[PDB]
Amino acid sequence: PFPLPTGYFGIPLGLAALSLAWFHLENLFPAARMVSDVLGIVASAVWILFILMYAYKLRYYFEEVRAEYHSPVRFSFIALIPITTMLVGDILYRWNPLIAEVLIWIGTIGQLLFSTLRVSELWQGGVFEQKSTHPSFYLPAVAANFTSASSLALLGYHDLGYLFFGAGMIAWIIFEPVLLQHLRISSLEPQFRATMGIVLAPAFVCVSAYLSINHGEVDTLAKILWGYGFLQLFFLLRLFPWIVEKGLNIGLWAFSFGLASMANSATAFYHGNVLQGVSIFAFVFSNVMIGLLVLMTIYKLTKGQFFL
Amino acid sequence: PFPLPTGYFGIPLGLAALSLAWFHLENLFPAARMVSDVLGIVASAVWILFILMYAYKLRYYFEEVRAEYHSPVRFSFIALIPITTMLVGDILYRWNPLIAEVLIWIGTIGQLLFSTLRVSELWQGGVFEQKSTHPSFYLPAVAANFTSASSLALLGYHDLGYLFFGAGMIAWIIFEPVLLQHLRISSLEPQFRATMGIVLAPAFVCVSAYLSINHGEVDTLAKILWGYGFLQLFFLLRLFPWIVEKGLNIGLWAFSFGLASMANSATAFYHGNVLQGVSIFAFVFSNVMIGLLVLMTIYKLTKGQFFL
Amino acid sequence: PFPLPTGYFGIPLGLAALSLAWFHLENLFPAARMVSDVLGIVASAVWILFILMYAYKLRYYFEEVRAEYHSPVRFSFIALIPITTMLVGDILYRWNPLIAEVLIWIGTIGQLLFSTLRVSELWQGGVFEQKSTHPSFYLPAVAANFTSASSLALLGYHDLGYLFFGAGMIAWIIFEPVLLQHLRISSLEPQFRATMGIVLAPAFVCVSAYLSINHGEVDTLAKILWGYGFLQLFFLLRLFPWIVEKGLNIGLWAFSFGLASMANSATAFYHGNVLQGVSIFAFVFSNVMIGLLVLMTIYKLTKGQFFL
Ligand SMILES: CCCCCCCCO[C@@H]1O[C@H](CO)[C@@H](O)[C@H](O)[C@H]1O
Ligand SMILES: CCCCCCCCO[C@@H]1O[C@H](CO)[C@@H](O)[C@H](O)[C@H]1O
Ligand SMILES: CCCCCCCCO[C@@H]1O[C@H](CO)[C@@H](O)[C@H](O)[C@H]1O
Ligand SMILES: CCCCCCCCO[C@@H]1O[C@H](CO)[C@@H](O)[C@H](O)[C@H]1O
Ligand SMILES: CCCCCCCCO[C@@H]1O[C@H](CO)[C@@H](O)[C@H](O)[C@H]1O
Ligand SMILES: CCCCCCCCO[C@@H]1O[C@H](CO)[C@@H](O)[C@H](O)[C@H]1O
Ligand SMILES: CCCCCCCCO[C@@H]1O[C@H](CO)[C@@H](O)[C@H](O)[C@H]1O
Ligand SMILES: CCCCCCCCO[C@@H]1O[C@H](CO)[C@@H](O)[C@H](O)[C@H]1O
Ligand SMILES: CCCCCCCCO[C@@H]1O[C@H](CO)[C@@H](O)[C@H](O)[C@H]1O
Ligand SMILES: CCCCCCCCO[C@@H]1O[C@H](CO)[C@@H](O)[C@H](O)[C@H]1O
Ligand SMILES: CCCCCCCCO[C@@H]1O[C@H](CO)[C@@H](O)[C@H](O)[C@H]1O
Ligand SMILES: CCCCCCCCO[C@@H]1O[C@H](CO)[C@@H](O)[C@H](O)[C@H]1O
Ligand SMILES: CCCCCCCCO[C@@H]1O[C@H](CO)[C@@H](O)[C@H](O)[C@H]1O
Ligand SMILES: CCCCCCCCO[C@@H]1O[C@H](CO)[C@@H](O)[C@H](O)[C@H]1O
Ligand SMILES: CCCCCCCCO[C@@H]1O[C@H](CO)[C@@H](O)[C@H](O)[C@H]1O
Repeated sequence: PFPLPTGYFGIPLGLAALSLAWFHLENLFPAARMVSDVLGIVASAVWILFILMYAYKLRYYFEEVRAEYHSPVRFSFIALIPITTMLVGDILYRWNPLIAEVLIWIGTIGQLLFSTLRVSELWQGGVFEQKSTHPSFYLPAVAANFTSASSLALLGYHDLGYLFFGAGMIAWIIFEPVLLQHLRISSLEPQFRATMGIVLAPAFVCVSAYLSINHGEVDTLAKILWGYGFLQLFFLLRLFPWIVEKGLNIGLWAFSFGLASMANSATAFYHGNVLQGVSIFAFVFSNVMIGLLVLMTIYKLTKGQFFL
Repeated sequence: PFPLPTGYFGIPLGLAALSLAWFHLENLFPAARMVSDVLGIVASAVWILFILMYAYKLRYYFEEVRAEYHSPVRFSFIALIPITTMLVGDILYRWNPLIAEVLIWIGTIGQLLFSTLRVSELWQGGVFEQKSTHPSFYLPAVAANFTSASSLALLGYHDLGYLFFGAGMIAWIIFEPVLLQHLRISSLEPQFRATMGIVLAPAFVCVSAYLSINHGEVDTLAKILWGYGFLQLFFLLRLFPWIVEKGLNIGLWAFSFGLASMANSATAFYHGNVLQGVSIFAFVFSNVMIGLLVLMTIYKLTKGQFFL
Repeated sequence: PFPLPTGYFGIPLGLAALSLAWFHLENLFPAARMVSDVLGIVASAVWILFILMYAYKLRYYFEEVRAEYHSPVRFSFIALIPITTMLVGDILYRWNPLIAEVLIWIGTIGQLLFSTLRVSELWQGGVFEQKSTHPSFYLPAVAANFTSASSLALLGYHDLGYLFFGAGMIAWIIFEPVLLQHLRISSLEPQFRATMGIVLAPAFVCVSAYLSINHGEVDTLAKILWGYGFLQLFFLLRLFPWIVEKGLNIGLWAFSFGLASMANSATAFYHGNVLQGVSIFAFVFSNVMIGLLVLMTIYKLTKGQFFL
């Protein structure tokens, strides 16, 4: 027995998001559906396992959960649980809309309860410190709301989806200023540096959720978001040697949410005949990088250095 | 004699804004007009009294005014004066558009002169400190511009209204990042905590002003704003026991601007047949809470603990 | 011989931008074309000279360039080089679209390489300090992307232009919060104060680029941007005596980018019959102020206090 590190939920998260990206190509290229289904089954199976492991953690390692929850930094990774639950719901919708809808509402109520309890509590002061200003804060604050937005739109609740979308989008622009100033001043320690990959996520997760709610219309807002997303991509590419200066590690799955959302949004840009060449590049690049993450993970697994 | 605490202008402000919310229901439910007129007369009467008291303060307690004006924290409450003046103008428009227009321009020129003189002066450095980063800064920086926007639109100056709207909206997104980071790090002292209610205001005041200028069209922007507004509501509800930990007090009128603007925007969402159930909840909730503020205020009055 | 101070590129930048503003009036008032052509030739000639001087600096004063490049404050002025290159390209387009397109791509690739190398590197921490939070950061982070956006739109690449536009716009809203908080707390030393003029630029450069890409449609976004732009103008006017408290100097060309972009955007508001009176005021004001900058510069030149 061992307590599951909560950040491992980033693995089914990235795979699930990538399943959904391929799903959106089925009308252009039918074989995409099989790729999507395989990714989606693997993501769902991994999610089931990790949920069961986390249930074990809650039952037998509760003080570990309590400590992560109260931490002004580590609490954020708990948001991966409802986020992945919703994405698995979105996958399962293709086979069973009833079960999908249950997972989606569980994830939505869960994430909103979580942020309402913990994100707001930080405003009491004295616990969160300047050094707590980490990219992981995007998970409960931003990513969870975007995921609710897109999932609720899937279920047909577009106007409710826009409320969650707005919560996420404005929360993003309200947090990022202080994050980037912090990064400029304070060197993020190597042990946290893989989480720089989460910096890729906001614009791409945002535009993917937006396009899910607005019927795939590639409009001025969507183009604006893509532009900032690619700026951040270029910055993170330049920074990649620094990010991995102490070595390649499993934390690099942090990048997968943004990469998968880049792939998803690319399918919509392509459908809309906007920047098709860029879209092809983005889709291929993101799949190659996630493919590398999978290969590195299988490698770590086949040597027993996966989870503590 | 006593010098009027400037923050008391929040009382006619909240009542006036609530009058305007009910005014906007008259076409759906005719009895709303009487509720609106009663609220509007009470707000106007209280505003007259407080204006006269503040004129007395300027004449006989000028050094108190000077000190509040030069304070990098207390100056903000002075913006309540032109804000309330404009809202009373908006009320009076139903009876006398000429007098309304005079009040609206006085409030608009006044607030813009005030911010231009004092908000900009802060950029000289050395007076404002990190600890000065308070929710009250929204009043001169954000709320005053939104109120000009909506008031000018009432008078038919829609394009000028959009300029004030943009000034307010961008000023809001430019300030809030540093406010929330400050709240996270530094525990706001109990004596200032009721001003947390001002954190509710921006998104709702914003969308109410937007809907006033754009002919009540409930569009993507409006939905986005409502979503972030409700996020903040949920956060502030969770925080409410901490906000009042040292007891219930008259400062809780800080919440009334956001609550009244929630009510106002709800009437437009309802008219537009967008999220009608949420709109009903929002309208009823905000009225109940302001009703509680009024009851608590009458209580304080009937015991002589109103103004110093 | 002497090493050219890099900030002098602000002179052809302001003149070039002003040429483009007058160009956009030719369809309303034909004589505007001659004014535009004169400004454009002067800007281009000054740019050629300064480029040659900077090439000399790279060849014979390379360690000076290295030091400015690695500085977390001084690096930003290097972005003036590709920005001016693109604006000169935009001017030359009226005479030779081939040469214009070459300059535009050189400036675009150059600025994007520059930011990708240097703006991202700051996120490694430990070099940039709180005191490095200066208005000049807008140049590589914001202004360069807006200039690419408008230049690429000129060439017919509207969707690519929107990507650069979005990168600039979101980068602006992400930086400004921390800049204004810094200005509030820390008094910017007189030697840097003329750079306060760069604070005028973002909203106006933004709306000018937006109107260049969206076919001159003066819409809600454009009006919103103008409103915040004028707020900042009013603030900077009030601050002007403090800005120049140690005397008038050549650094005041910092204001010219925002002033010229105010003039440019005014032509589009006027064409669109939106706020025509404000547009006339803005156009005349900005030209008078740049005219004053030119007169003060000729004065300094005719006395040998231009460049070190
Ligand atoms: C899409 C986001 C995936 C995030 C995966 C990266 C984190 C996986 O591991 C996480 O790393 C941390 C830093 O050492 C710890 O603080 C966390 O509790 C942890 O589980
Ligand atoms: C995934 C869900 C994580 C839930 C962990 C909930 C932790 C709440 O734990 C809290 O710690 C408090 C001390 O501050 C005490 O009230 C109690 O120990 C408990 O309420
Ligand atoms: C992701 C699934 C939803 C998360 C449920 C977390 C429940 C948290 O538990 C709550 O924690 C509070 C502190 O913030 C404690 O003080 C409360 O007493 C407790 O009810
Ligand atoms: C960071 C926020 C950027 C917001 C951009 C909103 C741009 C809206 O601009 C509008 O976009 C709509 C769809 O493209 C249409 O009205 C028009 O094409 C355009 O007027
Ligand atoms: C990111 C979205 C990826 C979409 C993959 C598209 C790859 C197809 O490639 C394209 O096929 C077209 C017709 O089908 C050909 O006309 C084009 O020349 C070719 O580039
Ligand atoms: C809508 C905003 C209404 C604000 C009302 C709350 C403030 C009323 O009182 C205010 O409280 C302060 C804090 O103790 C003082 O600093 C102020 O000058 C004061 O008048
Ligand atoms: C509601 C209006 C409030 C107006 C108060 C104006 C206060 C200006 O007071 C200023 O204090 C300065 C010291 O800094 C001195 O110039 C003078 O005392 C005065 O100009
Ligand atoms: C709400 C009504 C409008 C407010 C008018 C306030 C007038 C402020 O008064 C001004 O204060 C300046 C400092 O910022 C002083 O230095 C000036 O000398 C003085 O004219
Ligand atoms: C924080 C800023 C959010 C800006 C959101 C702008 C969204 C505009 O998006 C557009 O909205 C318009 C009205 O809904 C219409 O063009 C379309 O429905 C949509 O394209
Ligand atoms: C926030 C705005 C509040 C609007 C109050 C509406 C309350 C009316 O209630 C509604 O009446 C409808 C017809 O009039 C009925 O058909 C609906 O079932 C009922 O909910
Ligand atoms: C539109 C922007 C024009 C900027 C021109 C102003 C700067 C010109 O000079 C600049 O001033 C600085 C401050 O002393 C130095 O740090 C720079 O390297 C310098 O060249
Ligand atoms: C306008 C273009 C400015 C280019 C200046 C490039 C400066 C790169 O200079 C770098 O300094 C490093 C020390 O940190 C060493 O690698 C080398 O000296 C060099 O690579
Ligand atoms: C404006 C014209 C484009 C600018 C080109 C600048 C080239 C910078 O030069 C680069 O600087 C890096 C540091 O950030 C060095 O470490 C690299 O080795 C070097 O290639
Ligand atoms: C800081 C960001 C402000 C974004 C404002 C977006 C406002 C879009 O609002 C929309 O604007 C479009 C053009 O005016 C049209 O759809 C409509 O007129 C309006 O619905
Ligand atoms: C900022 C853009 C400046 C545009 C300059 C316009 C100046 C023209 O001035 C205008 O001429 C009109 C007809 O041509 C007359 O009908 C108007 O009364 C007059 O104001």
